Amino acid sequence: IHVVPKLPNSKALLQNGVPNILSSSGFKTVWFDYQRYLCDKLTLATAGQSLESYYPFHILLKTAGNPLQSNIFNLASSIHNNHLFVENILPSAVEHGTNSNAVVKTEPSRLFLSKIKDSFNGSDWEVVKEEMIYRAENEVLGQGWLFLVENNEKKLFILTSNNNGTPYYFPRNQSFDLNSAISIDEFATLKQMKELIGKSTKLNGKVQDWTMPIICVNLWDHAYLHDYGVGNRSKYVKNVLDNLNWSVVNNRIFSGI
RNA sequence: AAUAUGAAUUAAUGCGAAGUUGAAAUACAGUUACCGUAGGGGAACCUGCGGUGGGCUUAUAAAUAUCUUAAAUAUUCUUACA
Ligand SMILES: [K+]
Ligand SMILES: [K+]
Ligand SMILES: [K+]
Ligand SMILES: [Mg+2]
Ligand SMILES: [Mg+2]
Ligand SMILES: [Mg+2]
Ligand SMILES: [Mg+2]
Ligand SMILES: [Mg+2]
Ligand SMILES: [Mg+2]
Ligand SMILES: [Mg+2]
Repeated sequence: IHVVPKLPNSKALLQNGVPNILSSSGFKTVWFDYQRYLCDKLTLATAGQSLESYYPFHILLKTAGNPLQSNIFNLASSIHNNHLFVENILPSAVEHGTNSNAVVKTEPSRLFLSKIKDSFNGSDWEVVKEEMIYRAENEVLGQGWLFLVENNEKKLFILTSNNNGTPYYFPRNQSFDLNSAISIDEFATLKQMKELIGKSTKLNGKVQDWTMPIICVNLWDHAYLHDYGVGNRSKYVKNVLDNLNWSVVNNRIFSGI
């Protein structure tokens, strides 16, 4: 059985929500309700099978290449992504419930701001945030996820997913919406991706992708509607990126010590 | 008539030494042995008929074998997680 993880300072979260982003009702929808909804569906889908003993991140990797397990993949991807989003927007990862700590001033580290300049042609963090808000509004028509990811070449770049798209495995990033029209450049990217997946010799037709997320923003209606409303998702993404917990985001960047 | 004794006369058998004529039995003993019975032969034995195993249970291949996430996941784990 997959159970909803306990969050630090949960009593505060159920009373005052997440300050500057979500209210108490908004956080109950995104985490206490939706995370319960996802975990229960995952348990029903995976109970009695070998996947029941694996964590959601491992389930999505195991099932990423199986077309008829997409339902399990979607549930595992959503569960992992939601706790990636709830973790970097959380007031404090440490449990100051008995310490009553009200001073958590987290700021981008030097390694993060050095990789931002290197990967974005000298752009500042503030400018990159504006590009992230723009990318979300023009690339994610409906539900999806906004990620700041790091690849095998030490370069930070921006990835957007439609519905439950994993950042780890490029064949399942779901960054192109094929319901609408696509340019020849987008079709080239899809055609090149298909060729890479066909070069793999494995009988499971799986490739190696070492991309890892650094920041996760939930773009689903379960996270913003109640507090911002239809059409105000760009005001929601702005608040999230301005109130990130950088103790978690800094720890996601590999240092090598 | 019985019992006992001796008895002309006559039958069976044991042991002892010790050669002779064969080689019947014990191994598939060189023809499986033996049981009952009959006939035959210097001698053991041979032959016929049925029976027995205390002789053959001593018994030992015409072969062909299959698909799900090989791993950022199993393989590690030291009373921890829950
Ligand atoms: K004889
Ligand atoms: K006889
Ligand atoms: K006879
Ligand atoms: Mg003779
Ligand atoms: Mg003889
Ligand atoms: Mg004989
Ligand atoms: Mg004769
Ligand atoms: Mg006979
Ligand atoms: Mg004999
Ligand atoms: Mg015998």
